[PDB]
Amino acid sequence: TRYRLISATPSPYARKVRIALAEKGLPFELVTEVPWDSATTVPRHNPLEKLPVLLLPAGGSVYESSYILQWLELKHPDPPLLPPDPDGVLAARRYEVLCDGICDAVVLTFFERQRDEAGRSAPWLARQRRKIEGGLAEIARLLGDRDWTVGDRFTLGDIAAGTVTGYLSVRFPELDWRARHPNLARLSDRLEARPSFADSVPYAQTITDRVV
Amino acid sequence: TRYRLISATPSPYARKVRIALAEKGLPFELVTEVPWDSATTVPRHNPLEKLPVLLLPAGGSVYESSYILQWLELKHPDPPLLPPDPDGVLAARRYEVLCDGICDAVVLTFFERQRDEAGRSAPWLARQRRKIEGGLAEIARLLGDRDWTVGDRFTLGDIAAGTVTGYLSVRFPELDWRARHPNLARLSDRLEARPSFADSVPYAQTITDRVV
Ligand SMILES: N[C@@H](CCC(=O)N[C@@H](CS(=O)(=O)O)C(=O)NCC(=O)O)C(=O)O
Ligand SMILES: N[C@@H](CCC(=O)N[C@@H](CS(=O)(=O)O)C(=O)NCC(=O)O)C(=O)O
Repeated sequence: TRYRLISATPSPYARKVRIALAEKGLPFELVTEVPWDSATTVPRHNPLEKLPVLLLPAGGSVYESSYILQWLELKHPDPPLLPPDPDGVLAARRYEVLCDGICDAVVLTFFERQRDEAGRSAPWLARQRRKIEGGLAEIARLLGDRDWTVGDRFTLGDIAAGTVTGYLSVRFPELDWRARHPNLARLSDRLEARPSFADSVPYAQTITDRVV
Repeated sequence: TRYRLISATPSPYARKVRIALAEKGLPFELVTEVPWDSATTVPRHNPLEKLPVLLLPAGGSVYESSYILQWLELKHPDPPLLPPDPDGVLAARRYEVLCDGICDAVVLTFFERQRDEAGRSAPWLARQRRKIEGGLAEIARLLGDRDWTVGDRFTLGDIAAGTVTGYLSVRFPELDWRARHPNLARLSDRLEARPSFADSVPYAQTITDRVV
């Protein structure tokens, strides 16, 4: 069994999936696209026209990163990325909710800042910034002084925490997350040494087409 | 056991939760707010500053509608809103992914249309519209000629399909979904007669504060 994954170089949503595939020992081909350019092939698979898209070997696709991760956990349960118990499942998923919500607000911010300056909405930017900073502070609070986000070993919660912090350094660089949250700095440094992370570090892509 | 739910009258995300609580026979108090006004209390509970927020009786909260639904399924498994088998779980969740993605694009459209006309982005509007119409067409395709979205009985898939269609009639009224997708029209008519739906129909709220 092998997969193909439509991905973009900065994409945190795709990074979660890339990390999960590697952690589960599932081979895959990375199919890099700019999903904001008219050349993207995402609409052929995802009615929502977003990546990541997991392309299945016998045909069809799975989209929406959190859903792809649930799909992978059911199809390939070993090694697990979630704890076996419901409380642990829910704890890991809460980190993922926060990661995703922060990332959504970062993307909305990025595209607001692509508008002509005169047309940028200060209240919309401020609204999204409260989500970014407040969501991040909550991830840091939940981690506290512990070695792992959930329990005693690597889980989805660590995928989420490491992904969002790595993404902020690319697409919300003004926020000194390492200084405000040294616990996240230390966790990030541990996680970024894992091969799954080291093979998926974000960088900024080039967007050519007009989006806004 | 009883809950309080911070909700807004049009909110499809909150509607899914309101339907689920009622279908599971879980009493709750509806706490209606406009989450776009400065009076909202959502930030006291959700770092992402969104509703729905499920307020727990002994303290704390759960946010993000899909996560709230997963939480409810674990805490209150009977009666179930998901099939017992993994294929059925994944099928129901795919409808929820589509519902949520359509709703996200509707909200972005609504707020773009609140901008001064000269500042509205035609390409951004067009991008979101492809998600709305294409996502809806996929829900209709998946339902096909069957009585229920998933298997032989009411599930989360029906919550998703009925919620998104009811919401489009309020916040994307130009789209004649009943005419293009008579299967969804018929399903909607069945679902809207259920007490859980009939007690949660969306209507437009008043937004006073500037959002964009
Ligand atoms: N909720 C989705 C979000 C995915 C998403 O927004 N992807 C972006 C790319 S990236 O920001 O991750 O770089 C996309 O394809 N956007 C295209 C669009 O929204 O039209 C998920 O979790 O997969
Ligand atoms: N993904 C969230 C979306 C929730 C959401 O966007 N809620 C809106 C209200 S509504 O559109 O449902 O009416 C909100 O609180 N928005 C406030 C904000 O984004 O600042 C979920 O599924 O709960």
